[PDB]
Amino acid sequence: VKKLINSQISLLIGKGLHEFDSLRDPEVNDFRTKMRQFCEEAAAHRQQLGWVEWLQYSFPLQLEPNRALLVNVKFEGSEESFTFQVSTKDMPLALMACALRKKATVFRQQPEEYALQVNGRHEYLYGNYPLCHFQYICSCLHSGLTPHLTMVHSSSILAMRDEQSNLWSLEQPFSIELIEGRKVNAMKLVVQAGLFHGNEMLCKTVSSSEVNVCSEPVWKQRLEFDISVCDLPRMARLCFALYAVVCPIAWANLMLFDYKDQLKTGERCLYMWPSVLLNPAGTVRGNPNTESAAALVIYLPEVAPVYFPALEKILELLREILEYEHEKDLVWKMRHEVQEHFPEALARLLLVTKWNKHEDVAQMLYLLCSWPELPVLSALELLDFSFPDCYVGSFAIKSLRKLTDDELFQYLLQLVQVLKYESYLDCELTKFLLGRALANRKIGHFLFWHLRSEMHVPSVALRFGLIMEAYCRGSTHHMKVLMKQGEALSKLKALNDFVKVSSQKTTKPQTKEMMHMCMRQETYMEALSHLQSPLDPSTLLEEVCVEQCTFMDSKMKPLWIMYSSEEAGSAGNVGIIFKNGDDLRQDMLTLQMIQLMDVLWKQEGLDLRMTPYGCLPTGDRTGLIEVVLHSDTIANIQLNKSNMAATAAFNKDALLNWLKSKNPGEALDRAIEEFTLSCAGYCVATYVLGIGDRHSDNIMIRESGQLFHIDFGHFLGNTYDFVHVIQQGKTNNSEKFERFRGYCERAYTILRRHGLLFLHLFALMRAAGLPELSCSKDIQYLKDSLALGKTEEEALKHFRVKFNEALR
Ligand SMILES: N#Cc1c(N)nc(N)nc1N[C@H](c1nc2c(F)ccc(Cl)c2c(=O)n1-c1cccnc1)C1CC1
Repeated sequence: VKKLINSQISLLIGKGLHEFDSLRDPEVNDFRTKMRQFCEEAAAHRQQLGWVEWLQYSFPLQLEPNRALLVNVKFEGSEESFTFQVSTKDMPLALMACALRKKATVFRQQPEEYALQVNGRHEYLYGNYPLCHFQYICSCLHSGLTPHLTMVHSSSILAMRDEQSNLWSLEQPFSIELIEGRKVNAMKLVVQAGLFHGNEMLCKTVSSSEVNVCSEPVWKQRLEFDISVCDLPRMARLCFALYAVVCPIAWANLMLFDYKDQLKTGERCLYMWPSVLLNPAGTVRGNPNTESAAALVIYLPEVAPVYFPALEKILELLREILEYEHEKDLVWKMRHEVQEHFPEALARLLLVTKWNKHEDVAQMLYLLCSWPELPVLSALELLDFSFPDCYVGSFAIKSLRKLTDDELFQYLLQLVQVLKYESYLDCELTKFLLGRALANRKIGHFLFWHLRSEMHVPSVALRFGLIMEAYCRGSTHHMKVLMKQGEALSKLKALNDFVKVSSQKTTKPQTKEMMHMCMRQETYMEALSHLQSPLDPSTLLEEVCVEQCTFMDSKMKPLWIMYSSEEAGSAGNVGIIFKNGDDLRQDMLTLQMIQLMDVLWKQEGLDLRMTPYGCLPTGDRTGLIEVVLHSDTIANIQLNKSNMAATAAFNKDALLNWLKSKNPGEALDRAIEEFTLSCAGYCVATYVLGIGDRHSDNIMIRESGQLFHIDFGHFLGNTYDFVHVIQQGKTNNSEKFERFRGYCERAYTILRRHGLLFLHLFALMRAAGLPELSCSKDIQYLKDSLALGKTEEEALKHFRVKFNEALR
């Protein structure tokens, strides 16, 4: 009956749905019911979409941020093809018109009823864009390859759609009773408790009295906080810290209001988390491992049945140079003038608001409702934990509904990490991400994997697991599509684990050939084959080419899997790298910013030929990396293999000879250009992000000439082989070196004008717990490298010195 789906979901998300049931939590069950109908209604909307509107859902256009061109078009039934000549100028419609003209004038006698599919890929060319704005065409024009498209009728598209369906009174001081506990340590135990409105204290913390090490201690000590109960904001969370003293032990937080605005009472057991001193950013749900978690019971006094006031009761109630408390007063001040004439300074007004005073809040929340929507940029800042308030969040999400699916896609990683700053399961952000994920399958694809990859993490396991379940209710088909991806990753791990065992007992060629025998098994063939790339859902992974597969002799023995597509031709020759043992989250992040840099640069006419390859964690220290084909490490090139076309008299020539071998005579001129531009781009990206530990074996170069970085283990601060290529070999070519210096400088200014975009995004990534990005000013390096507390003309003066430092 309907049980297969629930089992499929359980397997997919990696946790039984019976486990959600076993909680007997009304919040959990109200989420699973509210979001289910939400996701089900979204699925109903989908099946009504026009066949073009449905293409947008399943196959979102992948675009770029006079010139003739060779196309190859074939139809569905017959494998017969036609080769036209169109311009990069032309729309897809004019091409489809040509497709019909040649078809009719050979079969013997309407473009609007068709869509061009990219052969052997989950991509479609449509809309009123010139062909060169499509990234498949732009790719073909960069490799000299010929686009191979396919005329698909609207009738068979509709067949796909159908195939893929289914009280201000309480003035007393706030108090709690610290009863007993159960711990482990050598001394004296003590309980520090603090009230927080996010990253700020509502009042000063209070500690318990010292109670000794052995036990199972007890206090029964009533803790009174310097704040009244009618002044606790809606997002008041009480944060307990426990440590030994003559040594940290455990911490735990919780909201002083339940998920229905009711004031918390009376007794609650707090299963604490290990520590490292208070941690308000931490989760407000207990350590799931009750079997071994240090516990802390407390008592919240009754005070009557008190809810938090509804919104309709909150109804009640020079500067400029600032853009100190006397200053803070001079930005609390004319509250109304900010809204009236400085709407985009809301964030600075929201943190001068006295959140420990219900009136200063109600007056702030009054302005917020009449507040005009802000740009996407300002909204990304309001999402941070330093704006924890209930209504500030909704205002931020309200100002992100104008996000384009390509904008949302660029930021989706950060929006997902913010989910950890939440206090309740049902939020505006979750409802927003699910809504967008269900309207764009590409968003939904990466929403799923970003959540699935962290299901091994106890603190987010419940939330992320529930979000995915909800999403699955909204797409029965993608779940099955994602199941196939999971099943492939499952065998990739088993294969990798075997390769780890085998290479310890024997050598590479024996393990490689026995690796191949493992892959040749039916269960492995019918699992690694015919799936959408988790790295890129539009990229299809059809036939696994076992003979071409292998592994690296690193310590983690990462796998090298190649594919081929009996349709896509050369576009179907693609590979993926399976890695198990390392954390690939920071690598994905760096590649997300380099991609952004590439977009920002491209959105001003600067194409530095960057290679932002795919990187996706899929599980615990498990992820995938897109193979950049036709490339090689500088190490292997400068190694200077004997009697090979890079045979050089000097080490300085090993690279330029390698290019000359791959780029004959006149084709070289463009290879030097690809190199110079890609070099400049990654020099800047390296500098801005502070990517360290660079050397000949983590820098790679494409046969096109494009150089690109790999292996991003450390960032944010934690040679005349390029100059020789850039200068064409000539010892003195200032004109060709100054143009490189030119590329770098302009590439740096463009990022500075968008420095706040990178800033806010990294501030949201603090929620990831990346070792290299966790301190509340690890982001300092980024502000320095970008010189953001400063203007352009002289930032390109400071940028100069370091360029001259790196030059010598
Ligand atoms: N990251 C990355 C990345 C990437 N996206 N695309 C390519 N093409 N290579 C990349 N990394 C290279 C690389 N990585 C591998 C891997 F990870 C797993 C399995 C294998 Cl069997 C290899 C492999 O053979 N190489 C390699 C070495 C020497 C020459 N050419 C390739 C650099 C590390 C040696």
